[PDB]
This record gives sequence, C-alpha cells and structure tokens, in this order.
Amino acid sequence: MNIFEMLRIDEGLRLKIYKDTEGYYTIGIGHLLTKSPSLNAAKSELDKAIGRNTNGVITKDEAEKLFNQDVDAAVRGILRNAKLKPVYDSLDAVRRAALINMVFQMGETGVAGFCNSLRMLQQKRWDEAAVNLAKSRWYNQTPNRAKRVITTFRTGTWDAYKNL
Ligand SMILES: *SCC1=C(Br)C(C)(C)N(O)C1(C)C
Repeated sequence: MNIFEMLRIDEGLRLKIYKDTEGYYTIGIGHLLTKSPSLNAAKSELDKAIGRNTNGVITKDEAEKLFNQDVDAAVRGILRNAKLKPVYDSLDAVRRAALINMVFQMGETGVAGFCNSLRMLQQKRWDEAAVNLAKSRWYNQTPNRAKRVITTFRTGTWDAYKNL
C-alpha cells in the first residue's frame, strides 16, 4: 500500500463526470471540477484541466494524470501551510499518507482548521487524536472513509485498507 493506492480505494475511478459525496461535479479519481451546480461549467473546467474538448468523458490515462497532479498538489499544500507542515514532518510515512488523504478530500484550509486533532497527532497521542478526529462534519458525512483514515492515524498501519 501507498498514498496512490489508498486514495484510489477511497475515491474510486469514474471516467465520466459524476457528482461526489457533496453533490459536486467530479471526474477520474476524486478530481473535483467545480462546486458550481452547472454541468456546463463543470465541462469547461474539465476541458481546461485536460487541455482538449472532452464533453465530459476522459481516458484512464487522463484520470491518472489528474490524480498525480492532485496528490502532488496536496503534498505541496501541506508543506506550504504553517499549521500542516510541522504535523506532516512529525509523522511516520503511513500517517503522512493519512494526512495527505484528508487534504486531498477536504483541502489545505479545511484540514488546517482541525487544530485540536493536529495537536494530538503532533503529540503522538494516537487514541485521543482518533477520538477527536471523529467529532467532525467530515466523519459524520463520510464515516466509512473517515474510519479508515482514522484507523491509519491510530495505528500507523494499513490495516484498514487490507482486503480492499
Ligand atoms: S489547538 C486549540 C487550542 C488549544 Br488545545 C489551546 C492550547 C488551549 N489553545 O490555546 C488553542 C485554542 C490554540
């Protein structure tokens, strides 16, 4: 397991524009296009992102290209953020993947707002951090995914992604 395989499990792979868990137009491996409710605005975002006139469908290779860009972007957003960088640096490689996963799903700003959780992770109080991470809109709206990410932070293992 690694961050790409982990997010591929959590986000799936769909080659046609679809609505994510929040109702927002998305494509590929969890690539958010727009929060606009207009499908035409989502198709324009897709065409800009891929560099061609797509009308809403992409190839697997194109989905994987956006995914590489999005993982890179989540890591660089962590390292550019004064709240997230020190936490990332303090973690082992498995827990770093969990933090990348959360930033991929909810964005740099969203995760950096989890101050109490981030502090417990920096302190390596893993069970306390896990309890605290579950007290969130995130957990309530995507509980199975959040449980997998939280088990990853609690244990520093990939056990929640095994048999997936
Ligand atoms: S991370 C939120 C905060 C905590 Br736990 C203490 C240390 C009490 N603070 O002063 C805040 C609000 C920064």
